[PDB]
Amino acid sequence: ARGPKKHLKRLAAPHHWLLDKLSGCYAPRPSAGPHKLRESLPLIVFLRNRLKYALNGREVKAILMQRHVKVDGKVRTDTTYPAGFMDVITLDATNENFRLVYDVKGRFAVHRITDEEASYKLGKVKKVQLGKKGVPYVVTHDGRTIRYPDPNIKVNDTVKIDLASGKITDFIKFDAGKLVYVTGGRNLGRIGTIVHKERHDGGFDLVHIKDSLDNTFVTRLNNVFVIGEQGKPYISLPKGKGIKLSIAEERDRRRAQQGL
Amino acid sequence: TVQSERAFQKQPHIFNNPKVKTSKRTKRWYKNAGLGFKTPKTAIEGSYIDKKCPFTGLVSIRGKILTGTVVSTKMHRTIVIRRAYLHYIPKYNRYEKRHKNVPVHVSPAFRVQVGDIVTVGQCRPISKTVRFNVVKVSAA
Amino acid sequence: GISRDSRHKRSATGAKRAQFRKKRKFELGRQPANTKIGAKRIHSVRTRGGNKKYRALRIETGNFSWASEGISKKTRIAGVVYHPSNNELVRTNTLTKAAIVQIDATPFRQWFEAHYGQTLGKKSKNAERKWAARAASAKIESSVESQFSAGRLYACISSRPGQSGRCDGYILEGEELAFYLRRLTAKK
RNA sequence: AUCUGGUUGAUCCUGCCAGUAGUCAUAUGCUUGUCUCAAAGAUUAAGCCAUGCAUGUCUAAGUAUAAGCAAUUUAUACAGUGAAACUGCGAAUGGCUCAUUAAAUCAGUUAUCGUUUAUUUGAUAGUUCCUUUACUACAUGGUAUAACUG
RNA sequence: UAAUUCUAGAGCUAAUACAUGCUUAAAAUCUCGACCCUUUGGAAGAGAUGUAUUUAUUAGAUAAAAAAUCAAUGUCUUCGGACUCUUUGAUGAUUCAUAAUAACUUUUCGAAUCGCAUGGCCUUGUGCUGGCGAUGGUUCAUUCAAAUUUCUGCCCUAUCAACUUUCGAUGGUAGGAUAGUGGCCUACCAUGGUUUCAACGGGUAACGGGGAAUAAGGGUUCGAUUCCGGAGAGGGAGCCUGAGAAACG
RNA sequence: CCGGUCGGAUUUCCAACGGGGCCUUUCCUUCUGGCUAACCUUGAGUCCUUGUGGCUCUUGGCGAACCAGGACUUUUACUUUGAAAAAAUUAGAGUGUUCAAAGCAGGCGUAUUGCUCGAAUAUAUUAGCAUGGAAUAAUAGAAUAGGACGUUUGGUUCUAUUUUGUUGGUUUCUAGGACCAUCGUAAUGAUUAAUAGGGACGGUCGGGGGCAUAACUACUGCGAAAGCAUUUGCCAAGGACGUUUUCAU
RNA sequence: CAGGAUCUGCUUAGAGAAGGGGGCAACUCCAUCUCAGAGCGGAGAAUUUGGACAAACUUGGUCAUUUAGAGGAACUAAAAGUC
Repeated sequence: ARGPKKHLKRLAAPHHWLLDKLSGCYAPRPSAGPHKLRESLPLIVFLRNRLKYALNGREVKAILMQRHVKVDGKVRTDTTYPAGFMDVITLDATNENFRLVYDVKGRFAVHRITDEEASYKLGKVKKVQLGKKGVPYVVTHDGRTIRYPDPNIKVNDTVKIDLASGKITDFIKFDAGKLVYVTGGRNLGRIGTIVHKERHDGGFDLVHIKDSLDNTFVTRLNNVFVIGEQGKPYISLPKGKGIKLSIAEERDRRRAQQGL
Repeated sequence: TVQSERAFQKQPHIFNNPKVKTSKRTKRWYKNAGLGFKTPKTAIEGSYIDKKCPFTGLVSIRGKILTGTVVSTKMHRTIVIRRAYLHYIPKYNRYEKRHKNVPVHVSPAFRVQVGDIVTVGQCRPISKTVRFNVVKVSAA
Repeated sequence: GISRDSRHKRSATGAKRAQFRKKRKFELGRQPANTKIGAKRIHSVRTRGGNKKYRALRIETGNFSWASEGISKKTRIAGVVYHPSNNELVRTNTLTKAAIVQIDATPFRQWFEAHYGQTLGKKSKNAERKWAARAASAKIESSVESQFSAGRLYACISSRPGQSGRCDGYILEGEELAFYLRRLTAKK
C-alpha cells in the first residue's frame, strides 16, 4: 500500500465479536483510540449485537447523537469508538451502568453493576518514568498518564482510578498469593491465585497460577491482571467466576438444570 | 602501535584535564555486557581502542545467542564460524546433514586461533554481512 | 535519484541479483554539499515527516570551546591545514566534520587577562581581591600559549555543517596536539 | 485393503497394451417439467479500444451587501434561508489483473539500546514592549486578491 | 481563437488565508562591581536566567570495620577548634531518562480566532468580575501504522566444476548522504569471501501460503481465482504537493 | 469382600498396577544476606498433671519455606508435558431450515409493557521458546602430573567500602582481588586383549615374478586379473599353519 | 554558479512652488498648483555555469530468428511405364 488501511473485511474481523458470515462484506473497523485493535469492541457491536436495542447502523447514530451514551463519565459520539477492558458504559435514560469484563469461554460479557461501583476503575501499570522538569508519571494499560504517584509503585502493579477527577485512591502490589485475572491467550478469563513466578533474563517470564478447585496452569507475564488479595476482589465478578468447566461436566449440568 | 590510523583515536566524550594531575594512566570507560557474561581482564586494563567492542564500544547485545566452531581467521578483526545440524525428510523417515557459515566480529580482548569453539551474541548491523560478535571462548 | 538500496549489489556468494521493483521514494539520497568559506549562505531542505534541515553553502564564523577552562566563545575561522580522509579538501577549503582549521585567538586572550590579569607571551580593589583567589590556576601548557604570538590556534570541528547548518568545535590540546603536529610538519 | 480380456495345438511364467471407477476439470453432442443455492474473458494476445459512468465534501459554531429568494418584521453593523468563490480536510482507501520474480517473494519466528509518524485518547505553557512597566495602539496593526460588474 | 475543464487588459471588498506584534505573581541564585576602612571585611547599584536549535564539559553513588594525620570550619566555645551532619530513578546491559555550567541561532513556539447563553458585585461607570464548547498549539506518552533485521525451510537440470574482485567483490579507519543502521557512496590501506553437505550458470506453458482432488497405511498430483502478503497500471526513466506516493480516473 | 439400602455410602480388609520416601561405603556442589515457619540456646510467658515441654517470649545455635546477590559447574542428538501456531475450510458437540445441502440460530408464560440457554472441543503438522527423564548413540577429563584437596607456611598485588562530625591533603591497620615458592593426606592417578585388523618370530610349500644359464598337465598347484611348464644360481615378494610375543587400526 | 524584463515600501534634498498670518509682494511660517535629485531596501520571470541521476539515438562487430526467392538432394499414393 501507500498509506494506512481503512476497511476491514468480514472474515478477517476478530472472532469473539461473533459477526455472522453472511450479512455483509465488511465489518466495523475500530478507530484509533485507547485500546488496541484486536483487543477491543466498538460501540456498534455493543448496542446492536449484544443489547439488541438498535436494528441498523442508522439507528445507532440516532442514539449516539442524542448524547445518551457516555464512557467513563464522558460523552462519545464516534460510532466505532474503541471500548476495551474494564470500561464503564453509563446509559442515562434507563439508569443502567455496565462494565466490560471477560466471560469464561473467551468473550466480552454483558455485566450490570450498581450506581456506586460505577465511580471508579482499576488499571495496571505499563511503565513508570521521569518526565520533563523532573516530575514522574505512570502509564496505565488504557493509556492514562498520571503525574505525581507514590514512590512505592512499580511496574506490573495495579492502581485504582477515580473517574471523576482522574486521580488515585490506593494501589496493590504484585507478589505471591493475590487474586489475578487473565486477559489474553488460551486460559483467557480464568481467575486464580499466584503460586510463584520464575524469571528468564532476556525473554518472556512465566507465572504459575492455582485455581480455587486447585488445578494449575502457566501463562506469560503480560497476560496477568491483578485484582485483589485472596478471597476479596475489588470488582463485581460475573457468574462462574472464572472457573473452567470441562465439557463433560457441562452437558449434564445443563441436563439436570433442564427442569425449567 | 595503537595509533597507526590516519586520525586520532579515542573513546569519545572522555575528557583528560591536563591542569589536574592523577597517577592513573587514562580515564578508561568500560561496561558490563549482561546475561551473566563476564568482562575479561584485558579489556578493563588494556590499551586498545576499538569502536565495535561489546565491553568498550557503543554496541548492545540482545536478540539471539548462537554457538559454533571457528574455521577462518584471515581478516582483520573478524572471523568465520561453522555450524552443523541435521534435517528430517518425512517420506524417507530419515535425516541428512547440512551446515551454514556465519561471520562475526572479534574484539582484541580475545585471542582466537582456528579450531576453537566460541559463543556469540547479536548486535545491530556492523558491516554488509555481520550481525554477531564473540562474547565467550573455550579452547580446543 | 541516489538510492540507498542493497538490491543492486551482489550477494556474499557473488551471484548477480535481479530487478525486483521500481525505485521507492523512502530510500533516497541527495547531493553532497561542499561548504566553502565566505559570507553566510544557508539553504533549507525538507525531510521525511514535516521536519527541516539547514544546508550550509558557505559561512565564516563559528563557536569554539576551551575545554580545560570551560569557556566557549564565538570567533572567526581562517583555513584548514589537515584532513584525514583525502587531501583534496585541504586544497579547496571545504568544511566537514573532523577538519582541522585555524581560528583567530583574540577573544580568548581578551578573556584571559580579564579572568587573571596575566599576559600571554613575553584597578578597583574588587579585582585583586579575586585575582588573588585564582592564583594557583594561572599557568597553562607551554605548547598551546606558544602560538599566541601569532593568534592562530589549532582546532577541530565536531558539528556536521551539511545537516545542522552550523560549524562549531574545540581547541587542540597537548596529548592530541602532539599527535597532529608530528603529522602536520612531516607529511608535507 | 477386491481385479477381468489378449502371445501357445495344450500348460506354467516375465511383461506391457485394452477394460473398470473419481474429479469444486474445461469444452462439446442430443435431450430438459418443479423448489432451494449459485461460478462465470484465467489459459491463447500484461493484445487494441467508439460512448456514458466510477471522488468529492457544511454544521447553532472559519469568510456572504448574490443587483438571489423569502418576507417576515422588534433590531441603522450584521442575524431567515442560501448559488458562486477563497480557506480546511480527503483524493495514498477501495476495486481489477498475475507480466516479471527461484534464497527474492512468502510462511511460522525474533529485534529496534538503530528510526519517522496526520489522526485519536491522556497529561502539558505567569518569564517573550528597550522593558519589570521610560518615546512607540492591546477597547485589538498593515496590505493584497477571489466570485462579481465592464 | 475553427477549436479543449484556454484565458488577457481595467475596476471593487473579506478571513482560523498571507505579513507583523503588546500584556503578568512573588521568590531565590549568579556573576559584575560605586563606595567603605578596615580586619579574617562588607556593599549600593547593575545585568543574567521559559522552551526549542548546535557543540563542549560535570552529576547520574552503592559489597565489611578502626585509627594516626594536614588544616578549615556547623556548633557548647571547652576560641582547643576536637566535633554535637547527608540524598541519589529505571534495565539482563548503556555515554538511559532527567538536572546543572559556558555559550550559540538567515531565533522555533508561548490563542490580534467562533457559537450560545446572560448572571453576581458595587462608589451606577456601558464600572468590575463570571458559565457551558468549538477550533488551533509545543513537547513527552499512547493508538492506526511504516522502514529495515535474527534463526530454519523451495520444482527439474553436471550434455553447467569452479565462481566473484578494473567498473566494490569480503574486512579495517575517517568523511559524505538519509527518518535512521549499514560499501549506501567517496578516500586511503589490507587480500579476502562462496564451493561435491552441489556454489555459479541454464529451464520454468513458476506470483508465495491458508488450502483442493484422490485416499487401508505410507503417498501422487494441483493451488490464475471470494481471506492475508507482495508486484503492476502501453514500455523504461524523472519529480511536484503532502503526515504518507517515485502515484498513473 | 462388604450393601449396612428411608444404585450411593463402606465401618473394613484383600490381589495387582503405577508413585513417593528414607537406610545401606552412594547426589545439587555451594555462599552471603534477609526471611518466614520450625528445633532449640539464657530462660520464662502461654495455658494444659507442675516444666529450658513444645506452643512460642527472651538472648542464642540451627536445618527449615521465600526473595535477592551470587558462587562455580563438559557439550549435543532423542523423547514427555506446557505456553504461543488469525478466520474461512476439515473431523466434530448442541439445534424438526416442513426433510435435506445449509444456517447459527432458538426455547418458554398470562402473551396484558415478561423472564431464559447458546454461539463449544479437537487437529506441533518442520524451525525457535519453557520443562521432566538419563535407556540408546556420540563427545570431554590426572602419564614429562604446571593433578585434586589443606584453616602448610613465605609472598606480590590491587580496592577502600568504614570509622579520626565534615571537607580536601597524607599512611596505619583492616578486610578485600588475583598471582608467587615449599609443607602436608589421600589405597594418589593407565578397562579388557574381539574364533576384528596390523606387526614381528620359527620351520616349510608353490608351472608366482625378474636377471643369468612334451608325457608329469588332472585326480589337482599358484597369482588382483589377463595369465603361469628345460635344468643351475642369484634378487626380492606372498598365502596357510605354529605361538602363555607385541600395539589397542 | 550567475543573471534582473517588472513590481515595490522607503529616507532625504530640492526647485517646480500653490492658499491663511509675517518686507504680507513672489515669499516665509504647517499655517497646500503642477516635481526633477540621490539614499539604503524587498519580492522576483525569460536566459545561463558545473554536477549527479539517466530515457533514448547513431555506428559498426557478433547471434537468434524469420522471411522472399534461390539452388537442393530423397521417399512415398482411392500412382505407375518393365529386364
